[PDB]
Amino acid sequence: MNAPPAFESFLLFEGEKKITINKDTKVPNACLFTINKEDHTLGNIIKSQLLKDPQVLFAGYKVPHPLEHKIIIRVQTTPDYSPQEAFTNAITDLISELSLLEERFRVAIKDKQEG
Amino acid sequence: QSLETRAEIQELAMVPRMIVTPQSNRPVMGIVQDTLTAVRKFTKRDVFLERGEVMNLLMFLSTWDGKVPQPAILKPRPLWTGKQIFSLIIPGHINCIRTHSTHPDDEDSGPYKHISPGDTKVVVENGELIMGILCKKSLGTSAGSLVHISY
Amino acid sequence: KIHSRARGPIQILNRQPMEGRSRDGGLRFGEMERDCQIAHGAAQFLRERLFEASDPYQV
Amino acid sequence: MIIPVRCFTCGKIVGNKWEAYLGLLQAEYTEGDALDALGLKRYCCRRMLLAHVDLIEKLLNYAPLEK
Amino acid sequence: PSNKAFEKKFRFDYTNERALRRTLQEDLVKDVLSNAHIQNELEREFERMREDREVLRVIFPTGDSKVVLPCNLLRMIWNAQKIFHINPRLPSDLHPIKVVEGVKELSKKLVIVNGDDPLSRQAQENATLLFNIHLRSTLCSRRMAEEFRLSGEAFDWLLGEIESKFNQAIAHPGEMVGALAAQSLGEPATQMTLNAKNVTLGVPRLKELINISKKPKTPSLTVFLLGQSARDAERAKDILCRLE
Amino acid sequence: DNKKKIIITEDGEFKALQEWILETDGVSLMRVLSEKDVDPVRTTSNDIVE
Amino acid sequence: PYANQPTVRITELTDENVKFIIENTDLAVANSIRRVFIAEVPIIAIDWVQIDANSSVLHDEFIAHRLGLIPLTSDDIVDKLQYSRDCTCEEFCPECSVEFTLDVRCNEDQTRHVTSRDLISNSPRVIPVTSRNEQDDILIVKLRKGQELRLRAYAKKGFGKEHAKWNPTAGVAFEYDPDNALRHTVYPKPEEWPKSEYSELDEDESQAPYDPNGKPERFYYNVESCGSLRPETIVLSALSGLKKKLSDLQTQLSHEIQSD
Amino acid sequence: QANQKRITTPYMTKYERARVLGTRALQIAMCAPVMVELEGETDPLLIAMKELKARKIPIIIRRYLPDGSYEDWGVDELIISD
Amino acid sequence: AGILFEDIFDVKDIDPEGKKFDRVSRLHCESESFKMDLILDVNIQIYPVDLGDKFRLVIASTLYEDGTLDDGEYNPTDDRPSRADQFEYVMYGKVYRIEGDETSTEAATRLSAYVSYGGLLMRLQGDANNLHGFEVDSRVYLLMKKLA
Ligand SMILES: [Zn+2]
Ligand SMILES: [Zn+2]
Repeated sequence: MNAPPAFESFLLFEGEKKITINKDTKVPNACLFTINKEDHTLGNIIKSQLLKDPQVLFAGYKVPHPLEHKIIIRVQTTPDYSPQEAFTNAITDLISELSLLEERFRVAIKDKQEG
Repeated sequence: QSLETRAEIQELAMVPRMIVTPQSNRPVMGIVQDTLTAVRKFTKRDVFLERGEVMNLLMFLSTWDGKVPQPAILKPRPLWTGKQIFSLIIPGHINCIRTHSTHPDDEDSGPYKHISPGDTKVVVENGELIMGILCKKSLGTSAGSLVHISY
Repeated sequence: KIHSRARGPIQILNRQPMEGRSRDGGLRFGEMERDCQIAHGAAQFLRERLFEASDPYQV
Repeated sequence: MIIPVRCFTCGKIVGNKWEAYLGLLQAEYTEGDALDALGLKRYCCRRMLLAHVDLIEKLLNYAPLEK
Repeated sequence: PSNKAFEKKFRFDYTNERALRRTLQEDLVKDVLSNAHIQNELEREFERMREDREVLRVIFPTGDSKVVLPCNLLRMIWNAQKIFHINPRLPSDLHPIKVVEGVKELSKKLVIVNGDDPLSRQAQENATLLFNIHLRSTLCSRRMAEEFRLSGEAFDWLLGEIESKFNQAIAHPGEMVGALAAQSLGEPATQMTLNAKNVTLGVPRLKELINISKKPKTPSLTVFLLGQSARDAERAKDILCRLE
Repeated sequence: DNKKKIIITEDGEFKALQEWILETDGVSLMRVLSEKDVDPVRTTSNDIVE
Repeated sequence: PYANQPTVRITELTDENVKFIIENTDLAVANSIRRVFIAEVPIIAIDWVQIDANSSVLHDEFIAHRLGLIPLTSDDIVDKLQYSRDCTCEEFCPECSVEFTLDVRCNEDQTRHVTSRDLISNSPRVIPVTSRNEQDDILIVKLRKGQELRLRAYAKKGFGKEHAKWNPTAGVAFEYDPDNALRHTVYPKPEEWPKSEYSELDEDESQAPYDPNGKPERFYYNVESCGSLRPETIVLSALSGLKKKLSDLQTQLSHEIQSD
Repeated sequence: QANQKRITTPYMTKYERARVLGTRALQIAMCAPVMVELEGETDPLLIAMKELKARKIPIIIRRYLPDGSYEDWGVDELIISD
Repeated sequence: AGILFEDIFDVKDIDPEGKKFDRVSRLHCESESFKMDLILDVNIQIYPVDLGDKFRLVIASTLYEDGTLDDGEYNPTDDRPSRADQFEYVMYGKVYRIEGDETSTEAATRLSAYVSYGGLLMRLQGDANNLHGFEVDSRVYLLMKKLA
């Protein structure tokens, strides 16, 4: 009667943006990233990678509601830095880490398959 | 199905305006099963939060000015305490005094009456949980709790 | 158990909503509810529920 | 009424273990040793094979609707 | 409290110059010691508080000070201490005459009954009586000097808060206090239990009261003795036999 | 203390005297109240009819 | 302010499970990888059934839902196929689906066990796991003399978040800090608890001492595959999938920054 | 009743406020003239509430007394508490 | 400088009333330069303390070696000269009570300043000549360093 489609969690709706940036007015150099059709899989890795950046004063994620499949990520950086730049570098760093982890896994698989 | 009825309910029967009841001049709705047991184990003296966990909690605060508080421990590792976060949850600059369920009767007479070893004798000052373990007596439906004083 | 109603069928004897999901009936605004809304002082709501939303009529 | 395909908890295939499980029990094997030989270590999968009731075998005792 | 403690706790001592010099500043202490009209105002306040003291004894014959009132003065005073950063160790700049004059002016601003006629003024004096008593006993000149130690700005804000907090606690016209009372009395009836001496309690006892019954289930008396019979058991038994 | 005799000592303090009281199974106020050594001020009952 | 330099050390690799260890990485990266193994790894599974005849004691929905949970070999085919959402074809096609067929009838007196071996596919690469050339064949339904079961199924590409049938894992034993050094847990009686298989401690001890400057590292894994994807392919497909989401997310980000 | 000496309370009751916001919202809903400015509000409720806080509601409350008299108290003469 | 009190204490007892918590312990200490008793609660998990130890306590209103008030906010991106680098254990709290033996006429000779470091309570009682900078509702630090 009301069971929502399962693919509605990952597929973006027509006319809906994958990510929206809203400048926070409470404190300076802060932004809120409202990403649609995501879950804790991405919020945590981006959160953790953001904390490791010393120019990031605040980095957190939340799910407004589990039934929804969106996520909100708050990023506060130093005046000399920018939050959007941190969200970008955090992704670029994660991509390189996975690329390195991927290559090092093939080698381990190859070394194990041979002997 | 009318603006009059809509406005009437919006000013007389809403939940916020119905927190305190004239039946017993005390709140009827209070903290509940999980939020009451965890808040007890959250405001304890041996509860320390790291830089990562705090940012996760503060992110769920609507009444947050966006300024992280100076932790109660800056070295050797920056650690926030549960009471240091609850102080941000408590609004305004209210003042209250309660007693934990395990508050012994032979404590307010002898020494340590203002510095409790078991972290009893809840004391809120200027909207900050100076000390104490919160329970139903401080957040439940009892009279004079932090909620009744908040309303 | 999910049930909803908005301008549905009505009985024959009294022009009030039916009773039951099978008949698309409405929910009962019993006496205890009349007493509760009386305490709130909500007269318009008590009027809209018992007169305008149940069985309005002109004579 | 019939052995499921996957385990509700983990997702391990169990549909191919019922017949083998019965073939072992009749061989004087214990329910535990039999589940170990099939590769069921987690108590979640072992639950599916040890708590299942083969009711389809009783539904097949009734003649069908068409011959 | 006893008469001695009540005097030592509420009577402003304008004789000990050393104490006042610690509680009050230099300008205020010399005015209290030199001026005599002020010393009479403080003495009249203590007498007015002593009259109220007996009014409470006849109202509360039992030692039960727990009372229900609109505004909590102890908390508003505490809130004022933190809002203005009051130092309980430094002398206060609050003239005790401003405390008395402020309380008297405040009691007039709390109007449960509107009207200057003697009939309305008596009801207003009797309506805000219990509050005006708790007000004069908490906002006393002495307590505000050695216990709370509020300043001039903090006191003015305190009065404005009591007036606003009180005017908001007044019953609003149209409030259906009838059903509000039946629900407040019927709600606990669903939680209470259905079932020396056996006494009927709970719904059965609540029932028999609302529907006055000429044959209750457990009717009983509460006999109190007057003199020696109230202390000894031999004479009391004689009275028991004279009733049983 | 709700049934004791709460008096006011000469010093101004509340004193709860432990005095004997009788609890009956019936209700006869007009006769019980009119008895010697019985307090005609505090003696009451639960039968609101009487 | 940069990425880590993680390492890997495989302690066991088979056709069913793979046990590896990741070091010098954050707990979030290790957890998300665990979530991808279950919920963000594409795989082929039945998602469409058309019952032409079913005289068995099990209704259609019981069989359809049962067919979906049958694992299909999708090692190299899932990467070539496309999602029905992105495909420009009709309801079905060979590029976005794999057609199946089933035709069984119990003519003899003995009970006929309709198994996955009867599922005839048009693509020889995508076939039931048990049918891949020990393990027995999956049991779909039993038939009585005179009963018949004939249908025409179609498989599609999907992942776990849509349905559990698209989950290639049969258990992901994620563990870190076997010895409670970081004290993330608080054993009221550490002596009453057992030792982890990855623990390095004497039997006389219960848990390692506290490490204030310690960080979650050396995450252990055991990816037991259902059979469709090899235990190693799940990891590679997982990291590539998790790397694709971040890549697409980075593109949408740049699309929003330049627009602002 | 002498309007110069009105014995009723000077504050607006929660019920008087409710009906005022309601009745005023209906008028605005019927495309009635607005008394105060509006930034982007389109709901008659938010419009009526701002009019009360601004104290620019053209309505008179006829407080009936038990004896039969009545007192006409304007929304501008009453003191809003909540 | 911004220092409200400084002395060397010696732990005389730890949790006399019994161990109430796990990651926290109550220390009963006494000084020698001023003879000021001290009851403090620290996190023995990250800063273990054994009976008989000796540490230097410095109650300060700010961490910057130069006189400058703090903003009460957590800003780890601050390279200013802080006196915390010279110490091991540092806490942040506020004064919520200042007791004494003052009478109706005589001033206070002995005081007892109470501080709360986000739940961790401290009681420093001694001579009033050493506790003049303490005022209620004032932010202070600890600057505790263990020495041999
Ligand atoms: Zn399982
Ligand atoms: Zn296609």
